[PDB]
Amino acid sequence: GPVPPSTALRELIEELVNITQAPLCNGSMVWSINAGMYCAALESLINVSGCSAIEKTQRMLSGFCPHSLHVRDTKIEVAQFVKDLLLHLKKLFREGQF
Amino acid sequence: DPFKVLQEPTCVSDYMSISTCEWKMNGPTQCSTELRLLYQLVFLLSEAHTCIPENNGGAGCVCHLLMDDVVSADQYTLDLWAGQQLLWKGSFKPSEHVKPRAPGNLTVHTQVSDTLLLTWSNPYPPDNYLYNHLTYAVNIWSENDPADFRIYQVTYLEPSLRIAASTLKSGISYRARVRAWAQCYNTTWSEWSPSTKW
Amino acid sequence: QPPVTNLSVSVENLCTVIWTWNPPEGASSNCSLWYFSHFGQDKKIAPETRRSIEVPLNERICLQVGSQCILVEKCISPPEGPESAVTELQCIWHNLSYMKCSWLPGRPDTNYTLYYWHRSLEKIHQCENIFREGQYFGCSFDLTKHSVQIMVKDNAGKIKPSFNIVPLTSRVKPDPPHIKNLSFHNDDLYVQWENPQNFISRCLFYEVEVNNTETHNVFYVQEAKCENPEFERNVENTSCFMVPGVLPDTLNTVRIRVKTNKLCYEDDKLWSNWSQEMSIGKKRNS
Ligand SMILES: *[C@H]1O[C@H](CO)[C@@H](O[C@@H]2O[C@H](CO)[C@@H](O)[C@H](O)[C@H]2NC(C)=O)[C@H](O)[C@H]1NC(C)=O
Ligand SMILES: *[C@H]1O[C@H](CO)[C@@H](O)[C@H](O)[C@H]1NC(C)=O
Repeated sequence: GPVPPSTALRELIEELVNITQAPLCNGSMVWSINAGMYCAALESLINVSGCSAIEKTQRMLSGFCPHSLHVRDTKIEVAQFVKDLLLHLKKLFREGQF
Repeated sequence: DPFKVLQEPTCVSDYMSISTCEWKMNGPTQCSTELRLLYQLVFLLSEAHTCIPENNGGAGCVCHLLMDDVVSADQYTLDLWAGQQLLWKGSFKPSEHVKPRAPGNLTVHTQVSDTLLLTWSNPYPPDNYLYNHLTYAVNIWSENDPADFRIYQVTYLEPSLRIAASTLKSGISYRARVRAWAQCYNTTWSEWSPSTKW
Repeated sequence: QPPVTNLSVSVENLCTVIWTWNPPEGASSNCSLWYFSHFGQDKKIAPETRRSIEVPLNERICLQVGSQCILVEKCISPPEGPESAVTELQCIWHNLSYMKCSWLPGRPDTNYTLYYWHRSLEKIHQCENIFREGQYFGCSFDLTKHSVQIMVKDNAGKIKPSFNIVPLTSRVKPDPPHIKNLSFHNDDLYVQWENPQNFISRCLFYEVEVNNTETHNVFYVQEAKCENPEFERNVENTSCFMVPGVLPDTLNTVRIRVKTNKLCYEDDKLWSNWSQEMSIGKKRNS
């Protein structure tokens, strides 16, 4: 759109930092991506059940992906999923990418 | 009655709770009776909502689409209901048309060194994204001579401004209002706060 | 689904605790071999017959392991002496050049050694640049642009070793910035400074102070995007702030400060040192 690109990801970051601060989401396990997409991170989250604490983030992630994963290997906790994603987006933010 | 939309519905978002959509029909109307505004978050797992529009000029109307919160990606299906008949199907991205809430609780206080201190309140809670990204504009002008004006630019975090009274007439009375915008979203300015005089 | 055979705990590097085991031996079935492991909390399901965790050893730690598609528990303990251990062990990555760690004693006359390791080091290294500031013992090693492991013990056993994992996205204290010039334009003061070497404005958060007898003013700026190419020079390694409502008739004195925000790294509230001061305006020679 007509808004600066940095601001999108900027918001995503601040939310995760904010969310990582009830810890988190009854611990429901999700498949990791241990790059690739924002979609991979999306389709592993929208599997969570009644954890509305992570709702906004899901919507945020769905904006990085245009309109059932690909290599189901491990399955960590949500908090550990988020904590791990957070510092990766930080890297891209320092790198000034997308 | 050829019911028609003479002006395509425009919309802006406070990026908090309320959005504002305005449109103009091709003739006088009672929207509280005739028009309905159905909007749905295209985060599909999500329910459509009805909006009861209010008259906005006897031939124009406005509705307020209530919301829990909003994020950049968020997008909405908009449909304008009469009756059953058409028309408007529309998409809306609150992120694209941010219209920040107006700042408030503006006062003036007398400090040492014959300096003046103006203060106001950030219209958002610390949790809200805009909270840290609001740069203000203070507008001080004389009523006597509206030509004798002054405009300041506030880019810091503390919603405050201190100036030297030596910049006033020492004589006349002044009115002053502030407004805000987020440079991070390239938004239109807010509404001017309730002007003060001292 | 029987339990896993012979769970083993091994410490790699400084504090990389590594649990290992063999499959359930035996069934065969068709339900594929799959493993789940707790903490004391920290849950994980995987096929691998091992789990590697990075954690301090200032306490005991137990992994329990099941099998599905009954839990076995093996644990590691630290070596102790416990009240004989360093208090308030802390590190800071200075300007992304060198790491500076300090500690206090535990509540004889004893010598401390600090060791450190991280991702790209063929050996655990021992720090040699020790220092003393009042009641404090400390070290400084070079570290130039993941996590770093730090432990400190005694030269002659005796004391319970003390561990510390430094994330490397926190504990970053940038060097102080440098004011490049002060200017006026119809009573708007413009301040233009230079951020420290290895930082881009985008990652920083600013504090400007201004002094006007006395009036200690201080601002907090989220972003200092710089766009007046008339009342500045432009080094584009440069950031700029405008202090409105100041008159040229008085002498204002300016300093700048900086710290990494919540993006890029953490907001550990680690302000750099103050910049050297720079003044503008009409003086008064009392
Ligand atoms: C800030 O963002 C605004 C809005 O995106 C930019 O204004 C747009 O300018 C382009 C041409 O540069 C026009 O085609 C668009 O119509 C404008 N956007 C809309 C939809 O209103 C503006 O250029 C940016 N301002 C700065 C200083 O970059
Ligand atoms: C002052 O006005 C603001 C903005 O309308 C409002 O949020 C706030 O509740 C008011 N603060 C006080 C103490 O009333």
